[PDB]
Amino acid sequence: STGSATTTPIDSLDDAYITPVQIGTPAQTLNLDFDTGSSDLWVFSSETTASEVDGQTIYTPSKSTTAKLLSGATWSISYGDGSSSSGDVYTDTVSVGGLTVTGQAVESAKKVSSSFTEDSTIDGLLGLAFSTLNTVSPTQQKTFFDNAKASLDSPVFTADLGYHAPGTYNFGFIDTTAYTGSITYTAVSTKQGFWEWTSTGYAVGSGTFKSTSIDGIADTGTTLLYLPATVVSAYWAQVSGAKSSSSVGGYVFPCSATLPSFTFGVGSARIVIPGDYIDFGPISTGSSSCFGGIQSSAGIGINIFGDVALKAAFVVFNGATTPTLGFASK
Ligand SMILES: NCc1ccc(C(F)(F)F)cc1
Repeated sequence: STGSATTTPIDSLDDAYITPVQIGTPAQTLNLDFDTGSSDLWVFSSETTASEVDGQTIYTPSKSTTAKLLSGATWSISYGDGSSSSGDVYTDTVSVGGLTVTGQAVESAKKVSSSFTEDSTIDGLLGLAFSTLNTVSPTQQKTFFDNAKASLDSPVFTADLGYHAPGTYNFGFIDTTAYTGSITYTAVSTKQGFWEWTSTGYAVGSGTFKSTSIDGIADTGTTLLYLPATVVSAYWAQVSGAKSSSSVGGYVFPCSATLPSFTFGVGSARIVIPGDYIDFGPISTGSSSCFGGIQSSAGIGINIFGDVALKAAFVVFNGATTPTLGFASK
């Protein structure tokens, strides 16, 4: 079997992407943020504290004939920004773009952090990292992808994120019309539960390629590109007037500047991020200072190839027994 679903940016900056997901019987459609950096499927629900819900569509297990309470199971997650949520667990039928999994763990939020409440367009997260990171206790649960793996034609999913435009998540097949050239595959380490890989180097604009190993994770759930301080300094040094700002929390640049492209290596292949993808607009309404899409990972502890990088490529998440990541130009 296969599935295919359109994913849509939530705002004009591509801060995140939402994908419609059908939960329950009859279907309740929620717009979820597909996150290859986490492994929980959690949703706003009828159980969420009413004061913490502002315009989200909620999952109502009592209206689903296939929902079953997973007795005694709880979950609690905290993300890399101090985002957190927690609650109890149901099992229910979950379908993505025609692909159906029965008995999927659906984690119902009783409390969510304020950053989720203020984001009316995201009804929950669908985690696509490895199941070892799932937070359900005492019995850890499988991700949607792990549950679907057996039924899939091929144990893969692909991410084709658009620049200021809709894109596609496909499950079980590789659309050979969606990319150009060849797909370059690279080894994945699962030791931390992430889609972790090693980039072979980088270039700034038309500069010479610097061969150097950058270990990082492919994370559709993170907006920006977070790289070591040395790399990020070399990039912003080519932008007249750019500086690292303590009060803003990262590199900013004059909105009038034109940004150079950024190239990262995948084996012997090169993926080019156009400079326009790195512009995240004014730091505040009316400001002439703009926020950069490439930032330092020094405070995070891990390098993150977020949406800024991934949307420049067609990306294959190969969940075979030896997992690999594939990158192609598009
Ligand atoms: N998109 C989920 C996510 C968020 C933050 C982190 C890290 F890097 F902070 F641990 C990993 C994964």
